[PDB]
Formats: sequence, structure tokens, C-alpha cells
Amino acid sequence: QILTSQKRNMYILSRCKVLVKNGQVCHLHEDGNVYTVPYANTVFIGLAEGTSITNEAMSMLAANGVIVFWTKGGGAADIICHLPQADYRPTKYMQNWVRLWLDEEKKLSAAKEILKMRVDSLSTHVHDFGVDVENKRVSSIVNKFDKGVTQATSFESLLGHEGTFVKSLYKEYALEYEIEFKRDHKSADNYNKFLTLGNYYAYGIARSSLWALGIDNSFPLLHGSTRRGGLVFDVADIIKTSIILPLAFHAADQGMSNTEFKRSCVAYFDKNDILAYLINNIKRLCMEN
Amino acid sequence: QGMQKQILTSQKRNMYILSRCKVLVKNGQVCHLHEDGNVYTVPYANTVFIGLAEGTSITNEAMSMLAANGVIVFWTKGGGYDMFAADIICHLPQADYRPTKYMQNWVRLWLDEEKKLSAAKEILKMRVDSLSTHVHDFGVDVENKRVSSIVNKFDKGVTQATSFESLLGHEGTFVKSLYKEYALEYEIEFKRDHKSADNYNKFLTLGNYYAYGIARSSLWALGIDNSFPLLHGSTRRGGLVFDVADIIKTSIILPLAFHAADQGMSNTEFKRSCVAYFDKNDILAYLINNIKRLCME
Ligand SMILES: [K+]
Repeated sequence: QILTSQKRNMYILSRCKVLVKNGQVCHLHEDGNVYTVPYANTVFIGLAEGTSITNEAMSMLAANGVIVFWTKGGGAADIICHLPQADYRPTKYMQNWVRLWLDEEKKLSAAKEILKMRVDSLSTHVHDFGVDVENKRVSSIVNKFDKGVTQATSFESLLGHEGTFVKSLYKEYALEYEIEFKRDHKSADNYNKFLTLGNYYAYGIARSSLWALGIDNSFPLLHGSTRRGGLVFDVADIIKTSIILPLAFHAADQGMSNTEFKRSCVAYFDKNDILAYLINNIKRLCMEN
Repeated sequence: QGMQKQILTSQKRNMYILSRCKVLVKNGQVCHLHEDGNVYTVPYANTVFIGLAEGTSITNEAMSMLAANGVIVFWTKGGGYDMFAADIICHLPQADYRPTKYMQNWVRLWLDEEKKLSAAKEILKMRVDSLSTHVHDFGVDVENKRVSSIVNKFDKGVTQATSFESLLGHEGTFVKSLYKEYALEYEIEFKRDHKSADNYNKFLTLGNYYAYGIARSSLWALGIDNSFPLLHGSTRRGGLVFDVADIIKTSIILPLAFHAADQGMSNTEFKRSCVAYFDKNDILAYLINNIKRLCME
């Protein structure tokens, strides 16, 4: 009875057992401590190292539209993610997505639109610290990206401008914090670490938006190599450069803890209604044809 | 000392249902530790689907190692035919995200109204094939004259039909005529009705849900989205599940429900009889193979 986009909680759990105690979904730790999860008010649960989960907890989570995924996939994009399967989704959106996807020109047009959404999010979702997104250098980065997107004749061309856009923004944030930044997942520095961690939050909220509309992850708009993971990453990338990147670099520069950083992500998603934002934008991609 | 239940999916019995155990990594291998103390290894080469049923759990290490060996995990209620959580099944399990060839072909079929109608006629005829294949040692003899007249009437209507509307007409007549025959066989007055408290209607309602369950798994295993029905309305959530389940609702659910109601079974016993029939006669594989026939042609 709570709207999907109105759910405000989400979690990345480590070194604990997720189970049902006293009719509550909760996680139990080695010290005996039990912490509960508001199952009717939770967007997703991510499961990291040293975790386990029972079918009983899965049943309650799935019955309340909570998505569950594992941060280790066995291989970044190999994320194992379990969706609710018994509560049937709306049909209208996926039916329109299919017609959109099969039409190679409508698909290219949709791809350009979901790319430009990154620009819209960048100017809408701002922060009172770090990089001023309205300065001349970011304005130039945005313009070069927008014109390149407006003019491409192939998906492979779109990936070129997409790569340049993201990489240039990385360099601008690196300059702001006087660090030499190089994107690497294995890297132990807090900048890459908080980026990786924050991207799980972008993933989780993006899968949720897609599940809410019943649109399959197997129909991505941006394809080609390398561009693997499914539609969820096209959606998550909308807020990757606008929300996750500045939040991560801010946290890393202050020596913020993981707990505090994760809280800043959740707080920002709630304050700016990001889940509702993603859902509405995907739905408009889906219908206005 | 139960180890696993194997279910035939298509050509191989590569779906394992596990119950009352912890799935974990031991000695660099995925295993499941049971309450009795027994630990069993998971055969990667022979396993494609693992269903986690009642009293199960899994660690992040096991989940990770299973995925590395191309093993898909789903969560289900007891029996293994009531899945409530799983990922979507794509073309191949890791290196690419594209819909399965079955989903791709189903989509093409669904967008073409002339092919959609042809598919709708064939799934109705599958209902007839199930009626003669899946028989029972009790109740209605489906090979008597009265039932034969119902089938011939239904088959003639489906053949001559030129619209989905006409198909739905013959479909209704076929089902309620079977209701009448089973009511006549068990010598009872029966009007189909969800709001009734009698065991016959309750077992039909409950049994139909079991049929939706196994139909849901059949579509899922092929990576086919259930938002693309052939006969049920396009606005009907999970409409395709109901279309597939209708194949066995009159051949399996209907006689089992009337038999359970006649012998005064409990809800527990009734479900077990449905699940047992599903397992014994490989009903999941039956549905999967039929769905493949529809879109592969
Ligand atoms: K395998």
C-alpha cells in the first residue's frame, strides 16, 4: 500500500545473516545484535561478503516488491539480481518497449534521449559543494556531448561521445579536489571505492524503476562492445555523473566512513525523489510514440 | 534422507529443487548441508536451474560460485512449482544481455495479428491433446461418447473461427460442458463459482493457482515475458501465464479437484496430489515443449 517510488530505505549488507525473526525481516550479526529492515518501505537489499539469506526472508521481501542482488557476481556488470516473480507487472509499458526496441531507428532515437537525460539530471540534481556544474568548462563538456549525441548515425558513435562525456567529468572533479584520478575497481583509494559502492545504489534504484514498469533488463538501448549489463545501466548512468560522482568525491575527500557515505546517497535519493524521477523518465521514453 | 528433486525442463532434467538445507561453499565447491548432517556436492555440468524451496538459505560465496558455473538460482514455495523470486533468463548466462531466441520469436509472433491468431488456435488444440494424454484412474472417462462430442464441437469451432472473439466463445462452451460432465459423473449439482464454500469450487480455485504456478515456471525457463498473452486481454497482468495454464486446467486440475473433494482431502493432501502428478508426468517439460512449438516453428 506504499507506492514503489515512495519507499525510502535501501541497504548494502555485509558479514551477517538475513532472516525472519518475530515476523520481521532482519539481519543478525556475530555479536548477537539483530537489526530490522522495514520490508514495506525498502527499495532494495544488496548482499556483500559474508552474507546469507533464507527463503523465508526472500519470500517476504519479494511479496513487498523489494529487489535483492549480490555485489559479487562470480566474474561490475555480472551482478546477480533476484526480482519478484509472483506479483505480475503492468503490461502496457513492456509492450511499447518491444515495439520501440525492434525498430532500429526508434531505438536509436530512444538511445539519444536516454543519453540526454544525463544532461538534464546534471543540471537538476545539484550539490552545495565541489564542482560548479554551471561553470564554463562543464558547460563546454556538456555542449560537446549534446551535439555529438544529436548527430550520431550509429550506436557505436553514441558510445564514443558517452565515453568522452564521463571521462571528462572525472577529470574535472579530479581537478577540483587536487587529485590525479584514474578509474579502477581494484584500486583501494576511497575515490574509486566510494564510486563503486555508490554505483550499487544507482544500480539498485534503476532495477527497481524498471521492475515497477515491468520492463525487462534484456532490452538495453545502448549496446555494443563494451557496453554489457542490460538496460539497467542505461538508466543508472543518468544519475551516475550527477549524483554518485559528486557524492563519492566529496565523501572520499573528507575521509568519510562507508556508513556515512551510504547514508548520504539514501538521503539524497529521498530528498530529490530520484526513484520517481527515473520511473517518470523511462515511462515517457516508452509512451510518446 | 532427501537429497534433491529433479525436474525435466526440455531435453535434460537440469532443474534441481533443494529443501531444508544451507547452500554454501565447502572445499572450494558448492554444497548443500542438510538438517540431518548430510552434505551433498552440486554437479555443475548437470545443473542449469537450482530451485531453493522451504527451509533453505544460501551464502554470497555459493551464489557467486554457482553463477561462475552457469547455474541459475530461483526461490520457490514447497513442491518447486511456485517461484516468487528470480532473475530474468537471457540468451547466454553472462557475456551478453539480449532476450532469449524464444522471447524474440514470441515477440514477432505477438506483433503479427495473423500469426497471433494462428498461435491462439494451436494453444487451444493443445488443451485437447492434454485431455487425451493426461488421463486418470478415476472419475470421467474422457473417451466416452459425451466427452467426444464436446471435443469435436470445440475442435470444429476453433478451426472455423476467424477472430479471437469467436475463439473465446468456443473456449467457454468447452470448459463449462466439462464442468457439467464431471458434475454428472460425481452425481452432484455444480455451478462454477469462486464465492462458493463447497470443496469442489475451492479445490478448483486452489488447483488453478497451482496450474498458474507451473505455467509461470515454464515461461520463465524460456525467458519469455508473461505480458504477451494470446487469448487473455492484453491489459491482463501475467496474461500469458493464464493462457499456458489453460492447457492443463481441464485435463489435470479439474479431475484432481473433483477427486480430492469427493474423498474429502485436506488442502495439504490436495496440493501434494497436484505436485505428484506434475512430477510423475513431467508436466513442466510438457508445457515448455508446447510453448517452444508455438514460437519456434
Ligand atoms: K551448468
